Amino acid sequence: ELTFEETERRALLLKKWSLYKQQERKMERDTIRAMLEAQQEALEELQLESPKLHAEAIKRDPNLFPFEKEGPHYTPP
Amino acid sequence: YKTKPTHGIGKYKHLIKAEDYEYGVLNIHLTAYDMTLAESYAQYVHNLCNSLSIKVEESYAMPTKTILTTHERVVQISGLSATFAEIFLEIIQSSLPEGVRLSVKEHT
Amino acid sequence: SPWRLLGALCLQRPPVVSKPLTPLQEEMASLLQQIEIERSLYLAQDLEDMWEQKFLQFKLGARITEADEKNDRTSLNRKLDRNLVLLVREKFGDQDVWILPQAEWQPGETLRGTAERTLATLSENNMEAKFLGNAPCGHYTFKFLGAKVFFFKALLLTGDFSQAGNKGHHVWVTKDELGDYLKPKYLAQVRRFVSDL
Amino acid sequence: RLYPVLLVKQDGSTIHIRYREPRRMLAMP
RNA sequence: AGAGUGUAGCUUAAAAGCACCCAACUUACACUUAGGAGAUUCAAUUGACGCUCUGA
Repeated sequence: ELTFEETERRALLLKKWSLYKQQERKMERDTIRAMLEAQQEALEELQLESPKLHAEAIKRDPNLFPFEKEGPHYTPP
Repeated sequence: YKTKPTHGIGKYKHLIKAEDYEYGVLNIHLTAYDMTLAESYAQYVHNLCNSLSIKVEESYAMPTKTILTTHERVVQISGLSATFAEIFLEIIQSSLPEGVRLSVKEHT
Repeated sequence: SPWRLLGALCLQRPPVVSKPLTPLQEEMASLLQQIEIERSLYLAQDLEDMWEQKFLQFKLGARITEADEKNDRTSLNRKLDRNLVLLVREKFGDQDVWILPQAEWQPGETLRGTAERTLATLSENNMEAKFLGNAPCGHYTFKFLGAKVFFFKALLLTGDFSQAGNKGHHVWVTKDELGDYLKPKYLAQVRRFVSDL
Repeated sequence: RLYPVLLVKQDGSTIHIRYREPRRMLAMP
């Protein structure tokens, strides 16, 4: 069983988390667009300043197939 | 009718598909101590994929293994651009919450 | 036209310690715990006491080794909750600007080779870095004779940053000190492709 | 019920886990 | 220094519709149901506050 005050607090928590993760997704998208357009303008400048390097800029590094990188922890070694 | 200008106005099957360096099939394996954490991260990565327009095929799981148990999840990915793969992987790296193991392994 | 070929590398040190939870996230944690208790489907005191004293006897490793230093910019452990970026003071014949670690490249060397060289050119250590692709992250062109600088990206797997008291001025900047140390617009815009998070 | 138990695999990296019977400290040998 | 200039992400929309986010059903996605947040840069068609481009 539950009361009215706790339900209202739950609704307020849901609203506040809505706002918080909305700002989170917004800032993530802003970073995505900013660095993507930075990379695109970098590629355009590279094409303009070097007609023989944009061909090799598009190729992918072949070492990404066995990619591996561990995440964060609490207490470092 | 065949002779009429409206011929084929009702055809639909051509609108249904029932079956330049790019990657192949990519498996992201997520092993985690928490069912809740693994499920939440799978949801997050799936949302990132379908917001970035990535063809996601499967989101299944491996059977549990006991030697405590570790829950395993799989995300299937296909379709990557040069900078797109970099941004996707770096976002995953920066959004890994706590003590989860990623993977970029392939099929088989 | 005579062109000054220059590359660079914006090294990224990932956070070993996750960011601490905000009070909003703590309230959400309490809410999810209580809904989990509601949704749950079914001498303990001695065991609980023994387990809590086992918790108490060992002291948890501090998540923040930053408040004690206040001056260890050269130390690799300046910050733990956020990304770190290498940044070494440079002095030119006609300029003296706090500049992201750069390098000179030749047409006989590719951009990946230049970045791999730069990995150990200025740090003289045994650091272990990892690259994603040939795609750069920022381009900035300043002329006096054309010139260009390519800010690339790499991720630190492990690092044996020996002789931390190097003769250089390597100061690890996360996000905030970038504007403080890099005044001109050609160098203060690094945050556009630096992962602010 | 699930509880936030701290776990360490081999090196001393405490991680919060939802685990039964709150141990508050786990260390894999 | 000059040009294009300007509705929340998009609109030959005029304060709207798509977009967008969580909550539940989903392994999951999706659907559905409940909710949430949003703008016409400042002064009188015009000038000046901000963005993009062209230079040093």
